Formats: sequence, structure tokens, C-alpha cells
Amino acid sequence: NPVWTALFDYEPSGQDELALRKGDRVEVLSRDAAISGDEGWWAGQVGGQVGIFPSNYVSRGGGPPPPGPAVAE
Repeated sequence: NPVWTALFDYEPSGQDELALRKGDRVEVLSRDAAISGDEGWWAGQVGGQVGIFPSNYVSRGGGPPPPGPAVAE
């Protein structure tokens, strides 16, 4: 299990979503949508809580992510 780092705060919109704070070390349990329930969301663990969170909210080492395509809403 690789441990990624949170780039931003994330406030959950439900009980299945994992709250993130910038700097959190996140243990990534599954990058697969068959587990997370949604493309682009991963399953992980922080502080003994497990839940899903957005994959664009973490980076391998906590520095800026690889330069490339953004997300629309």
C-alpha cells in the first residue's frame, strides 16, 4: 500500500467520503472504481478512518502534481 499526500483540504459530502487536510499521509487502499464506486475517486485511510476521496487531491510525495489536463464541474 503506497502512501500518497493530500494537496488540499477536502470536506466530505457524505459518510462514505474521507475528510482530508493538506499534508495528510493517505494510505491508498484501491485506485479502482470497482471498490471506490466512481471513476477518479480512490479508497484510502487516514487517522484510522477509511473512505473514498478524489484522486486529484493527492500527490505521490505531496509536491505539485504532474503537469496536464484539469477537471470541469
